[PDB]
Amino acid sequence: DYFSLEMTPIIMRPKLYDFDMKRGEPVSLLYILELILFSIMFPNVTQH
Amino acid sequence: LRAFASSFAQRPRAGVTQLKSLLTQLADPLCLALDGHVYHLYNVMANM
Amino acid sequence: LRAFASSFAQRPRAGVTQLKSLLTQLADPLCLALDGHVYHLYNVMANM
Repeated sequence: DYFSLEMTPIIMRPKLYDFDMKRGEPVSLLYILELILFSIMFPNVTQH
Repeated sequence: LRAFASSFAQRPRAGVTQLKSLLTQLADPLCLALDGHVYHLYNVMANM
Repeated sequence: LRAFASSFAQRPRAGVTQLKSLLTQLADPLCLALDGHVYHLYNVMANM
Protein backbone atom coordinates (compact mmCIF):
# COMPACT_ATOMS: atom_id res chain seq x y z
CA ASP A 1 0.00 0.00 0.00
CA TYR A 2 2.69 2.50 0.94
CA PHE A 3 4.93 1.87 -2.05
CA SER A 4 1.88 2.30 -4.25
CA LEU A 5 1.08 5.54 -2.44
CA GLU A 6 4.57 6.74 -3.36
CA MET A 7 3.64 7.38 -7.00
CA THR A 8 -0.10 7.81 -6.56
CA PRO A 9 -0.63 11.54 -7.16
CA ILE A 10 -1.33 13.03 -3.74
CA ILE A 11 -4.43 15.20 -3.52
CA MET A 12 -4.89 15.30 0.25
CA ARG A 13 -2.38 16.37 2.88
CA PRO A 14 -1.66 13.19 4.84
CA LYS A 15 -1.32 13.22 8.60
CA LEU A 16 0.41 11.02 11.14
CA TYR A 17 -0.87 9.66 14.40
CA ASP A 18 -1.14 11.61 17.62
CA PHE A 19 1.28 9.84 19.89
CA ASP A 20 2.64 10.25 23.41
CA MET A 21 6.23 11.10 22.50
CA LYS A 22 8.17 11.25 25.72
CA ARG A 23 10.49 14.19 26.22
CA GLY A 24 13.33 14.17 28.70
CA GLU A 25 14.39 10.51 28.80
CA PRO A 26 16.79 9.57 26.00
CA VAL A 27 14.16 7.66 24.05
CA SER A 28 12.69 10.61 22.16
CA LEU A 29 15.79 10.63 20.02
CA LEU A 30 14.83 7.16 18.85
CA TYR A 31 11.57 8.69 17.73
CA ILE A 32 13.56 11.24 15.76
CA LEU A 33 15.51 8.37 14.23
CA GLU A 34 12.26 6.66 13.28
CA LEU A 35 10.96 9.40 11.03
CA ILE A 36 14.35 10.45 9.68
CA LEU A 37 14.80 6.87 8.49
CA PHE A 38 11.25 6.90 7.15
CA SER A 39 12.04 10.05 5.20
CA ILE A 40 15.09 8.37 3.70
CA MET A 41 12.74 5.61 2.61
CA PHE A 42 9.99 7.76 1.07
CA PRO A 43 10.90 11.24 -0.09
CA ASN A 44 7.71 11.55 -2.12
CA VAL A 45 5.45 11.19 0.91
CA THR A 46 7.27 13.25 3.53
CA GLN A 47 7.47 16.13 1.07
CA HIS A 48 3.91 16.99 2.05
CA LEU B 1 25.39 15.34 41.83
CA ARG B 2 28.38 17.69 41.94
CA ALA B 3 28.70 18.56 45.64
CA PHE B 4 28.50 14.94 46.81
CA ALA B 5 29.91 13.07 43.80
CA SER B 6 32.01 10.86 46.07
CA SER B 7 28.92 9.19 47.46
CA PHE B 8 27.58 7.17 44.51
CA ALA B 9 29.54 4.53 42.60
CA GLN B 10 28.52 4.40 38.91
CA ARG B 11 25.15 3.20 40.28
CA PRO B 12 22.96 4.84 40.90
CA ARG B 13 24.95 7.83 39.76
CA ALA B 14 22.89 7.06 36.68
CA GLY B 15 19.79 6.42 38.76
CA VAL B 16 19.96 9.72 40.62
CA THR B 17 19.78 11.51 37.29
CA GLN B 18 17.39 8.83 36.07
CA LEU B 19 14.71 10.07 38.43
CA LYS B 20 15.32 13.71 37.56
CA SER B 21 13.94 13.06 34.09
CA LEU B 22 10.95 11.43 35.77
CA LEU B 23 10.28 14.55 37.82
CA THR B 24 10.62 16.67 34.71
CA GLN B 25 8.28 14.53 32.62
CA LEU B 26 5.70 14.55 35.40
CA ALA B 27 5.85 18.32 35.87
CA ASP B 28 4.29 19.12 32.49
CA PRO B 29 0.82 17.50 32.66
CA LEU B 30 0.38 19.47 35.87
CA CYS B 31 1.91 22.81 34.94
CA LEU B 32 -0.39 22.81 31.93
CA ALA B 33 -3.44 22.44 34.16
CA LEU B 34 -2.15 25.07 36.53
CA ASP B 35 -1.15 27.76 34.08
CA GLY B 36 -4.15 27.18 31.84
CA HIS B 37 -7.01 26.83 34.32
CA VAL B 38 -6.02 28.12 37.77
CA TYR B 39 -4.88 31.35 36.17
CA HIS B 40 -8.40 32.56 35.46
CA LEU B 41 -9.57 31.17 38.78
CA TYR B 42 -7.22 33.55 40.55
CA ASN B 43 -7.96 36.37 38.15
CA VAL B 44 -11.56 36.15 39.34
CA MET B 45 -11.04 35.40 43.03
CA ALA B 46 -8.82 38.45 43.25
CA ASN B 47 -11.83 40.69 42.67
CA MET B 48 -14.58 39.43 44.95
CA LEU C 1 25.23 8.88 23.54
CA ARG C 2 26.84 12.32 23.82
CA ALA C 3 23.93 14.60 24.75
CA PHE C 4 22.68 12.35 27.56
CA ALA C 5 25.90 10.60 28.64
CA SER C 6 25.01 11.12 32.30
CA SER C 7 22.12 8.71 32.04
CA PHE C 8 23.81 5.32 31.54
CA ALA C 9 26.35 3.77 33.90
CA GLN C 10 28.91 1.63 32.02
CA ARG C 11 25.90 -0.61 31.25
CA PRO C 12 24.26 -0.42 28.97
CA ARG C 13 26.43 2.40 27.72
CA ALA C 14 27.89 -0.55 25.86
CA GLY C 15 24.44 -1.95 25.12
CA VAL C 16 23.10 1.27 23.62
CA THR C 17 25.89 1.12 21.06
CA GLN C 18 25.52 -2.65 20.98
CA LEU C 19 22.14 -2.34 19.31
CA LYS C 20 23.36 0.27 16.85
CA SER C 21 25.52 -2.35 15.18
CA LEU C 22 22.43 -4.56 15.06
CA LEU C 23 20.47 -1.88 13.23
CA THR C 24 23.37 -1.40 10.84
CA GLN C 25 23.78 -5.11 10.11
CA LEU C 26 20.06 -5.45 9.49
CA ALA C 27 19.90 -2.47 7.14
CA ASP C 28 21.94 -4.12 4.39
CA PRO C 29 19.87 -7.20 3.41
CA LEU C 30 17.01 -4.75 2.93
CA CYS C 31 18.75 -1.85 1.24
CA LEU C 32 20.06 -4.36 -1.28
CA ALA C 33 16.53 -5.47 -2.13
CA LEU C 34 15.33 -1.90 -2.28
CA ASP C 35 18.05 -0.37 -4.41
CA GLY C 36 18.30 -3.39 -6.69
CA HIS C 37 14.66 -4.28 -7.33
CA VAL C 38 12.34 -1.42 -6.36
CA TYR C 39 14.43 0.92 -8.47
CA HIS C 40 13.20 -0.49 -11.76
CA LEU C 41 9.71 -0.84 -10.33
CA TYR C 42 9.57 2.91 -9.87
CA ASN C 43 11.33 3.57 -13.15
CA VAL C 44 8.38 1.83 -14.81
CA MET C 45 5.52 3.06 -12.63
CA ALA C 46 6.66 6.61 -13.28
CA ASN C 47 5.62 6.27 -16.92
CA MET C 48 2.17 4.70 -16.94
